[PDB]
Amino acid sequence: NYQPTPEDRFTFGLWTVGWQGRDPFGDATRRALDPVESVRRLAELGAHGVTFHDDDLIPFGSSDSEREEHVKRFRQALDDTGMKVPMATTNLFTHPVFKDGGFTANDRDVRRYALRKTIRNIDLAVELGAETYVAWGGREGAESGGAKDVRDALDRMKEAFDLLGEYVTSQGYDIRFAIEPKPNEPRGDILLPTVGHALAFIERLERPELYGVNPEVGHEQMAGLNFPHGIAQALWAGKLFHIDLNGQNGIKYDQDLRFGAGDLRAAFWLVDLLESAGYSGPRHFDFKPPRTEDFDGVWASAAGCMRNYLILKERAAAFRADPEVQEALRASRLDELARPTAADGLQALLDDRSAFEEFDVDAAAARGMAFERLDQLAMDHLLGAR
Amino acid sequence: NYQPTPEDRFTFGLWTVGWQGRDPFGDATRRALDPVESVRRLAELGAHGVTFHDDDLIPFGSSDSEREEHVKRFRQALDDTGMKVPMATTNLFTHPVFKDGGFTANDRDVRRYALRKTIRNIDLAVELGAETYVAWGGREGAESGGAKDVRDALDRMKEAFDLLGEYVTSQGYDIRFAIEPKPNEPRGDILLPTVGHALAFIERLERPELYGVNPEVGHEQMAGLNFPHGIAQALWAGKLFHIDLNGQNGIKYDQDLRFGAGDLRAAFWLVDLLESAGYSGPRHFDFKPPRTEDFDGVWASAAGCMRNYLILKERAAAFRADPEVQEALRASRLDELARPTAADGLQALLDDRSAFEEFDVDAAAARGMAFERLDQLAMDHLLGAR
Amino acid sequence: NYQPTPEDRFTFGLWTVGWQGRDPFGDATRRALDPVESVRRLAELGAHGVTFHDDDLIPFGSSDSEREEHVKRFRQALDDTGMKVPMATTNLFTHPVFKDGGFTANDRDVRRYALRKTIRNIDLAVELGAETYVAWGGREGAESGGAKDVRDALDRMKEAFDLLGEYVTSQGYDIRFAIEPKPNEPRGDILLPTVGHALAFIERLERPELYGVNPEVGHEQMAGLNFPHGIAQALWAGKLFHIDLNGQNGIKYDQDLRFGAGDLRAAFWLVDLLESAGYSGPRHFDFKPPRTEDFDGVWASAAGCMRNYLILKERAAAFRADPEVQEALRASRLDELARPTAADGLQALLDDRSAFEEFDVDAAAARGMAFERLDQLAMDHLLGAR
Amino acid sequence: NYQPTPEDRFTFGLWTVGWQGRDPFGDATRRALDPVESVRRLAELGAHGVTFHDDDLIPFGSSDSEREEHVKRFRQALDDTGMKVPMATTNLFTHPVFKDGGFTANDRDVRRYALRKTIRNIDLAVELGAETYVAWGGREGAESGGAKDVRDALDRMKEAFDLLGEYVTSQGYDIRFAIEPKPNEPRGDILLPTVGHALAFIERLERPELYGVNPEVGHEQMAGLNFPHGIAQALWAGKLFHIDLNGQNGIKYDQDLRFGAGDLRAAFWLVDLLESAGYSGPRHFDFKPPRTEDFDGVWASAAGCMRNYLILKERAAAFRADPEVQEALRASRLDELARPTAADGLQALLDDRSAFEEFDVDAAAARGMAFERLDQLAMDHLLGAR
Repeated sequence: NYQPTPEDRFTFGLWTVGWQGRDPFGDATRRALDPVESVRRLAELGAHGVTFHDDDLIPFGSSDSEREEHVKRFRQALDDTGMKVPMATTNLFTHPVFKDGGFTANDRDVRRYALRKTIRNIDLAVELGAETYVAWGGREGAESGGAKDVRDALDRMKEAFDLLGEYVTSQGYDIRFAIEPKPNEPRGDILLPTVGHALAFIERLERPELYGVNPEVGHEQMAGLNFPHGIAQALWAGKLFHIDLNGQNGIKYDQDLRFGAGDLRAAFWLVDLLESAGYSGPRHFDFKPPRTEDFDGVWASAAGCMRNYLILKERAAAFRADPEVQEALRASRLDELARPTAADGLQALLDDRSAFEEFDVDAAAARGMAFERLDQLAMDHLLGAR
Repeated sequence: NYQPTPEDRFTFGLWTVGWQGRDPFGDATRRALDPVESVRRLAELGAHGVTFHDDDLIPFGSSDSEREEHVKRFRQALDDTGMKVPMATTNLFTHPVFKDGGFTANDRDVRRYALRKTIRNIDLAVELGAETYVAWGGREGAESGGAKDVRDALDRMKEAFDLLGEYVTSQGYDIRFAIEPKPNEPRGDILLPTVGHALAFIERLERPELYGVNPEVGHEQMAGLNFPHGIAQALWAGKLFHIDLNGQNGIKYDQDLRFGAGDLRAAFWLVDLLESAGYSGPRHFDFKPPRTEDFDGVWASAAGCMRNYLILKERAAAFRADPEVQEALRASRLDELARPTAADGLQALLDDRSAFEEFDVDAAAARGMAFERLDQLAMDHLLGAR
Repeated sequence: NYQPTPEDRFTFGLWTVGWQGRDPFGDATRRALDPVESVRRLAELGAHGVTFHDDDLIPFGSSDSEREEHVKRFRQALDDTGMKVPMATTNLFTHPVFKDGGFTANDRDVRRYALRKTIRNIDLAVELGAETYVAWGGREGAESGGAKDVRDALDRMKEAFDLLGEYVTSQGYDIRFAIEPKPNEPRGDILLPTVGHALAFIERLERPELYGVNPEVGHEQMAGLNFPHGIAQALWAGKLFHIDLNGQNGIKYDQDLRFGAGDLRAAFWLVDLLESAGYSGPRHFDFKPPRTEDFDGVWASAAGCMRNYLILKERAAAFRADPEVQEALRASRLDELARPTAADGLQALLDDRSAFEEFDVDAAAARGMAFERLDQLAMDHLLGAR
Repeated sequence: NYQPTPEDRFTFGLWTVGWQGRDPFGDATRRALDPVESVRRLAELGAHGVTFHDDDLIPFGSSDSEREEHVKRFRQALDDTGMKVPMATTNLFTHPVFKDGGFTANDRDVRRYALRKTIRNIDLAVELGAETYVAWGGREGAESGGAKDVRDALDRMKEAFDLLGEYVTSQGYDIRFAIEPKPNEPRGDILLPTVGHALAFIERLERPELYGVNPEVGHEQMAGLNFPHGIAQALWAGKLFHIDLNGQNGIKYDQDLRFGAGDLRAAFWLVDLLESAGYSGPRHFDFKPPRTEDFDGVWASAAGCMRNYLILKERAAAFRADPEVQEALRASRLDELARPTAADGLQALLDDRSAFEEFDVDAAAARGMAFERLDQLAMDHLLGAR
């Protein structure tokens, strides 16, 4: 019954199950978790792998020798379990030095430090086998309009990502970058606030082929946007390098609920899209077990993430396989949407009286779309009520 | 006393001051305006020009004699007043035939009709002098997840815009296209919901140089986004072809308040940005005088749009000219933000011990950013307490 | 399979299935529906009854004779089907005379007219057997801060509802009032914007026992609030006289989706609460079949409303009946929440060292709440995956 | 030059200027402030007084010697400066023991401990001169629908507040309670989420005269609500015991910006309302200097709160005094709104043919409301263009 296996490619950040529960108005409720324990317990739950910020694995300010010992212990646990590390990222948001940003800090010396800290961890990520290096610019932005010249900040952002691309190209690394957009929190407004803005920015990088997006369910929903629609545009662009799964109740603080909570119908359509499109990347959960929970609740919440994905996968597959649903899709002309509008070309369209002078507007306007019957078939499938 | 004149390039849609007050819960409160009267009244208020949807000028279904008569009357008003027509657009949203979209309707015959209706109005727009042709895909989208395959819809949208670019290129027209993003309303979710999504889409068109964005204040605010930040990204990309100005109180239905209402501070930072950057396009008001108003109130509301822009322009200019503000900008290191992070190059950065091995993290972290003093100077200037 | 029956007390407004599809940016897509047809078709679907605004049943401006004929036809259809009319309301929002409100219009003559129009329809509602008279003040409010003195408007609101209470008391009618709060749309902000504000206002009426609330799913979700939580406070207060069911995707324009769409998990917890608490009033659907639909889609959407309520009722009943769920509720101490905190009294609490001086804060802080396991049992039940 | 003085009754929480900058994504950026220093600095800026949570003054877990020493130092600072303490509150949200609430924790022993912690601090508040005791139930609520039975929780909340009212009555204290509503954060949904819900709850307490509200600008705006409208309802009910002033950009995480930031127009209408109505309580700033700031920025931010209130007070006074505004208010019939609708009584209204049979609906509907001219006069005054 909806048991995950490592072939499902479910992954978790060390900082997810390891979140000690410190929140905007509260102290930690759980003791710290050894990454070695997280690797072992996630393996037992059926996960494929784990991910990390540099500072999750190596305490900030560690000597080279302490750093080697921390990585060695972690690698031993990976070797013992067969767990993978498909993605890594840099923490450029917790330390006070990054209070005005890393790559777009107004202070130039901070921008240079942020790049050096990142480059060091790209090397570590490559040693551990990561295929994707995520950048979440949580401190890039402003609370007030005068504090940040956004055109200059975008220049600095581009410069930073261009330098990082030069680094991985010069080193011959087979790792690619994924930009994680977020609209706000912790800054009043964050730069590159949605999947759209990030995709647009990537097209102006010197080596755009090296960069994609890492969209997160909750982040897009914090702007009230349709997450499956945004994922569709990322897939259409060839840029869905990674994805972050969790739950969110619309427009409020970043909740990081387990996947399936929040907007359940959006989670269904998301899984339908990922599976139909053949997305082959990690299904990464960037969530936080609520601080009400003890460690039994931590592992229950992590298990729930994977369970809900697998239930939704089954229901979406049943929906698509149902001949009654296929009939409803045809009745609603979803198949016709895939036909080119004018493969006959511009001149033929202009010459086609059936497209204007002889187009029966009122007859076309009278055609029902049959979308409600289609959506109720989807609801029936989601709820197992067919 | 903040009197607008045609040099200010303020423009209005016929459908703005001409809105009869119908809403989904309410019947019209004002009689219809003759476009000729709107042109004359707007000219008397100091406007530079007007804009139109095809259906605002030419009643839908008009014979070619009626269409000719309507255009001649409108042209005569333009000739009498000296009013310009810098922009036009197609109504692909009011008539029931467009209830599932124009360019991305599931029905192919509707997609072709939408293109032919647009092409006809591009010709008229060019005749009347428009430099920009706006596309607002208000019916492109869905209420339910199964109703629209967004990857197929993006293919159809690209095909449509590619054909339009072929048309203008083949005719030798100088006009360019501006895509108007909106996140929702009237569809549950609209395709290309933000400036970012539209900018990203444009980069995948066959002739991207022919396309930019027409962002609207209220649209981006309906997603909770920072409108000046989005305009900055459009300017950074070279894609701010046109702009729609109005007011909105954050995340709720599309209010179309007069410019300056809604988020007043955001309006200040917007005007500062447009004026600083040297934006030279129309300052177009896409707003609706509330239906509480008679026609005296319609013209007061239109005059208020321009008045508020001019007051804000003065305050932003005073802010930037103030020596105390120039000092505060230096204190907050806005000058450092404009400097390249690493013009010495990647290898020099990697070899620079001051950027990592010898970087004093705690000394850097102790530096205040002085953003609050800067913002209070901005507040003082906005409110005329400076 | 989830077939509704009239004993389920499902009701629909004439204006729901009869919505012709005119929306903020679009003309009607469907012809008008005869109320007699709506009564017959809703009866065939298993509905219990219908509801009406005065102007839905009797065209505004009808003579007494036309009014009698319209009501007679409608009553004949009710008599032929056994359908009931449990609720009625006044349209004080469509006609331009109400553009600044009915009961709180700034113009005093309009306020008096609004009351007379309402009183006439209370008489009709009583003739048709309505137990609840709903008041939705959709035009009560403002777009700008100077337009409406809210303290004076609340005085006028109270005066109006007090007069209506005097009327029903003097006539000896066994009908009660239900105030429908909404936060915005069509006004920029509406007076009494949530269930809370309406409950608070009712307590200051002269005859509070005559007044309750008619909360609507989407209305509370347009403020981002938790609809089941608000319903719980209404039930706690003894004030849930009626309820309006539909769907809404969080904070945007009022979508009026069919019940079950929008926030599906919130719909589950709502049905769980209504059924557990023993709510015995109508389950009224105030929804609009989307304008994409023909009349087959209208009736499908209406059927879907009832179907989704019944599926959710089954899943919530299964959840509560599951001994594993009951065990999880006890593990999370939901039963302990029902114990009085200090039925021993204030003095005993102050004297109880176990409540302060000997309270082991760290032992209590270490107790997990087990809420995630409980919520995953709820998810499993909702999706039929137990 | 808008200098605050103690006559203005501006107050600040120790936790405001004392916020060290920790957020869920970030470590502290400022060292801890001695409350004695905060009292002295706030006095130098012109503040009237300070407020505190128990835990801000007395480190949690302090012995009675340490508690005594801390209170004496604080009192000495109050005596030295003349600063008052008009309000105090209990911290029932930071410590992990409160992770499921204080008064509505599922565990009864926690509910009793929360009450005892509150009662102890009521005694201290009264000793230091507080007239208002605030309760912000930041942990009362849930992330999931099964975790909290809201009807039982409201019973427990009423029981707690009833006991507190018995305590103050039994001791003969003059202090009154003010409930601070908030819709979410740190819980997914908080109980009593808005001013309306809190006002409604108070009416069901045993001694309702002892309880009012402490609304906070940002809290109501986090639900998209109109804060001046909510304050008007609290004033109408006689329940505005205290008020918390800050800034917020609509629906997103709790930003706690300085007052005047966020929604500037709403701040103008708020100050107009408080001053017009003769509100005589503290003007309390519950804000956080952003973590980008050093201590010079902390004091600049605090000074800016008061400066912005005073500028707005001047502009609102100028608006109301302007003869042109008095004319515009008459043109918009704000005077008619203050007149009773039907002081002649129900029977006279029913018998008045001018209110119905002879009411000229279309003549009434033709009247403009002149709200746009009125609002532009308000804008002109706010911006000092008048």
